[PDB]
Amino acid sequence: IAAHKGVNQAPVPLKMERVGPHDVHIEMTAQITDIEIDKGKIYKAWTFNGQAPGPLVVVNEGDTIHFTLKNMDPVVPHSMDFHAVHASPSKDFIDVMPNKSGTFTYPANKPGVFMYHCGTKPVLQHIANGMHGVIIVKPKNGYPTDKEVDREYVLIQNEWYKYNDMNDFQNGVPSYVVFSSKALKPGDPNTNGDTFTLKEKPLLAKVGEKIRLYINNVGPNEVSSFHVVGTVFDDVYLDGNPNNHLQGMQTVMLPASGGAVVEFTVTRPGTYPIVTHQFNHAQKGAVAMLKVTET
Amino acid sequence: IAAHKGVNQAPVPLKMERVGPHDVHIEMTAQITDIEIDKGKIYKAWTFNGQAPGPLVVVNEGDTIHFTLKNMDPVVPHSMDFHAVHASPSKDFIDVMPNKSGTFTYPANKPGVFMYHCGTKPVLQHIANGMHGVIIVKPKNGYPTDKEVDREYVLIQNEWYKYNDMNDFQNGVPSYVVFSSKALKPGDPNTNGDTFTLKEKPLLAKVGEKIRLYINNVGPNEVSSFHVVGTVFDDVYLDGNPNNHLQGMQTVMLPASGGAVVEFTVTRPGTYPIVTHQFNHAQKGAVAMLKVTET
Amino acid sequence: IAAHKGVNQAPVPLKMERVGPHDVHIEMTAQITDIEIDKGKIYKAWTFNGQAPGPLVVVNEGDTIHFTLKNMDPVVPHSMDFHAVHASPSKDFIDVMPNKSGTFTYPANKPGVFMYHCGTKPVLQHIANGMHGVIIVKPKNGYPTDKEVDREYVLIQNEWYKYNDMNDFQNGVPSYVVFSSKALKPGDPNTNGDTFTLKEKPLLAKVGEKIRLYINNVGPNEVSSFHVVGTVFDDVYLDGNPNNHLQGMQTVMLPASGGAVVEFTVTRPGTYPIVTHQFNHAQKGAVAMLKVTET
Ligand SMILES: [Cu+2]
Ligand SMILES: [Cu+2]
Ligand SMILES: [Cu+2]
Ligand SMILES: [Cu+2]
Ligand SMILES: [Cu+2]
Ligand SMILES: [Cu+2]
Ligand SMILES: [Cu+2]
Ligand SMILES: [Cu+2]
Ligand SMILES: [Cu+2]
Ligand SMILES: [Cu+2]
Ligand SMILES: [Cu+2]
Ligand SMILES: [Cu+2]
Ligand SMILES: [Cu+2]
Ligand SMILES: [Cu+2]
Ligand SMILES: [Cu+2]
Ligand SMILES: [Cu+2]
Ligand SMILES: [Cu+2]
Ligand SMILES: [Cu+2]
Ligand SMILES: [Cu+2]
Ligand SMILES: [Cu+2]
Ligand SMILES: [Cu+2]
Repeated sequence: IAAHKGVNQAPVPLKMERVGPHDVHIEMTAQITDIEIDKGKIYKAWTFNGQAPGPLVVVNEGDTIHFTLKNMDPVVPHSMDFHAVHASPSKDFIDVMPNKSGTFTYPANKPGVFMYHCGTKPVLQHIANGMHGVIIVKPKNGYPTDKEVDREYVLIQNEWYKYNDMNDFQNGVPSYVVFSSKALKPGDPNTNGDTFTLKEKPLLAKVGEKIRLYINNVGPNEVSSFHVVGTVFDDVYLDGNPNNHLQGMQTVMLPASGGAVVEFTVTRPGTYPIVTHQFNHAQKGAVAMLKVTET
Repeated sequence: IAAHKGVNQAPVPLKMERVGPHDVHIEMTAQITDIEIDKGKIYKAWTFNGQAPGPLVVVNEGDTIHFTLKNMDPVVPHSMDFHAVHASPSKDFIDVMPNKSGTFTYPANKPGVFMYHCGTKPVLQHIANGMHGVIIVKPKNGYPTDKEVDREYVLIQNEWYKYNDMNDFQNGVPSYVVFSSKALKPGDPNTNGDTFTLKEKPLLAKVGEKIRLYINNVGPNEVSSFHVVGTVFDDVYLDGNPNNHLQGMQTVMLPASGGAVVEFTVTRPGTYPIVTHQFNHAQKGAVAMLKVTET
Repeated sequence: IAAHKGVNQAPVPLKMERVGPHDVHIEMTAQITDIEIDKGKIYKAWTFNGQAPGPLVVVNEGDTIHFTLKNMDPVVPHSMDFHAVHASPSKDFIDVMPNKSGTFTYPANKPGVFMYHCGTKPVLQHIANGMHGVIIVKPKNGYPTDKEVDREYVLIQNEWYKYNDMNDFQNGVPSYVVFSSKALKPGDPNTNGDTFTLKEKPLLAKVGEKIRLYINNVGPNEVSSFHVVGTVFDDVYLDGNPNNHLQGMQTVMLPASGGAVVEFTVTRPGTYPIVTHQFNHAQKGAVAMLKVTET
């Protein structure tokens, strides 16, 4: 796209504020930003806020979201679809033109770990170019295992293809498959989908802790066979809904856009890989690390 | 196949009648019929009754099915495998030769949303050429959420490949991935697996309704990441068995041949896309529409 | 690999002995062994004990495993990762050099049907070349349906690619997809992952029996849509954990490394195919047979 040549829009922070007991404002941008997806490989991603996946959003069950999208793309329209919400797609997930803003309002009344993404046709193109993310909706009454959890992180799986190549997006294998982590609390890492960051700078934990991961596989195209090496999931909540409670799973099947909350114990010091167990995808990048120490 | 050149057998209605409190007769054909799978693209499908997927069958839990297949194919044998039934494959799912009929009898004692398909070797060929469908077995005691449902439809996912090309069937990506709808009540649409019909003539609903979809992914080869844009599934019953009850799922993973009953609320007027969230497949056809109006 | 040319190490029996009420010794080899994966097609597999998948391991919930790997490979290091265990990957799943042995100790405190595999980088290579298997951990309190089961077998799904070809492992479709069976009791068959053995020498059962299968899809790369023709699963326990109990499933979705216990009734004499319902994979080998007779 001629109007994207040389464009690299600096990342913009997510803006969010609570405006009532059950109402929250969220302001995001659509922007074109160079991301290093593998060592030496730059992808001029289509993004929310200059991150791919986009920034984490966390709301409470029952919150209405008043969402604004500021489109900084010079030429392509963009939009937003939150899987958390009940909305009219053809009224509420509509396009925002270049250099314009749009505000849409909709309720999040289901707890869980939801995908969000651009909804502009062709949706495959917009998702594959980087316009995906996660929204977490925290359950009003928690999870039954909350009191057991010592530490928590967010992980997101996505794929990358040949740049802006619809034939490859539709017909080709992924070039890379990757994990990212998005911060829940100060000090947590906040990364983009690349093949290396979470190997070189592992997530951290302490021996004996029960870890919770909020996970989502945004695709665009693959399913995920999510596994943590050296442990078994004690508890799994499919899509993050507390009712969908499995126990003692080695591996969690996630559809494309599929989420879960998973909990596991790390019993011994060491480095614990986190993979999709579709090992072609692991080989193409989808291995993160969790470094477990005595402190 | 030389004996299929120029052959286009007009669709024949499904014949079904109840013959006792727990016994039903079903009569289907195997036939060769031209279907427009994408605009301008004709596939000379191998079909049941001139539809691909085939006609919907609905029986009650505990019904014995007395099934007749009339093979109108001039040269290829065909057969029938209902996933609903307990049967001897090597006695009851056997071939019916060209211009012959065969009758087989077997019980449907499990509720759910089951695939049916031709079982003639090579099964991949027969399924990929169009010989798939769904049988619904209604549970004796219903679903716990029945009283909440306002409207219901059947949707089926399938893929199409290069015509009668076993190399492509085994080794290639799908050319198209598609939804169809099959009628449960008079006035419901009844369509074939194509890339366009359910976009141009959306399924219809009213604002505020709870919708039930009976769904099955017949493959042959892909899994499905089933999602309705702008809502969350309130309730999911895997394979349509009332015991396999999930809640608040954004997306339902369906294996090949996998079914479900899913229920969701449409809260606002508008058009709601229905997708597999493996967006390469969505781009290749697998997007249906649900138009929601005030009336 | 020059040092594998002409190498064909005869299979070595698994060695296992109980050494306390809650402690077991297991001794396995890593070895290079020619396996006929399809008629006329030899793969010089990387194996545990000269089988691919490797030998079955069965322990009780709460057993600590004291595992020794004897590496008979002349040049490549190997390792062992049991998905059943809680362990430090970077201390306990480490490499054993050529012509050396290593012993690692770790507890199996979760019931189920777990993958095991070599964990040596690149893990894709080691798994794809044949270094996979299953460990079953029997639940302390059984499954609620135990008293109903008449007969049981183990089945494992794996794929085979072009020989030792990392490009194909990462980017290519499988050449073959296959089932194997591993013995639980004397007289049970014990086979390797090939396209033919379980078709020519079917698993055996009697009319009217309830059959339990312990199943795992080891991949490396594909998910599995597990189905038995002519029946419906009465009960399914995901990953073999008794809590993850589904009923009346036609088809069980297994992620890569995913397991289950499945139970079904064979009501009529005959031969019942067992498939992954991703029929491209079935066509490439993944069809086993269960021959059901009056005796
Ligand atoms: Cu309030
Ligand atoms: Cu507001
Ligand atoms: Cu966009
Ligand atoms: Cu979506
Ligand atoms: Cu792929
Ligand atoms: Cu703790
Ligand atoms: Cu664990
Ligand atoms: Cu009766
Ligand atoms: Cu009759
Ligand atoms: Cu046929
Ligand atoms: Cu089938
Ligand atoms: Cu495909
Ligand atoms: Cu209503
Ligand atoms: Cu909803
Ligand atoms: Cu004891
Ligand atoms: Cu010992
Ligand atoms: Cu190895
Ligand atoms: Cu593993
Ligand atoms: Cu494949
Ligand atoms: Cu019995
Ligand atoms: Cu059955």
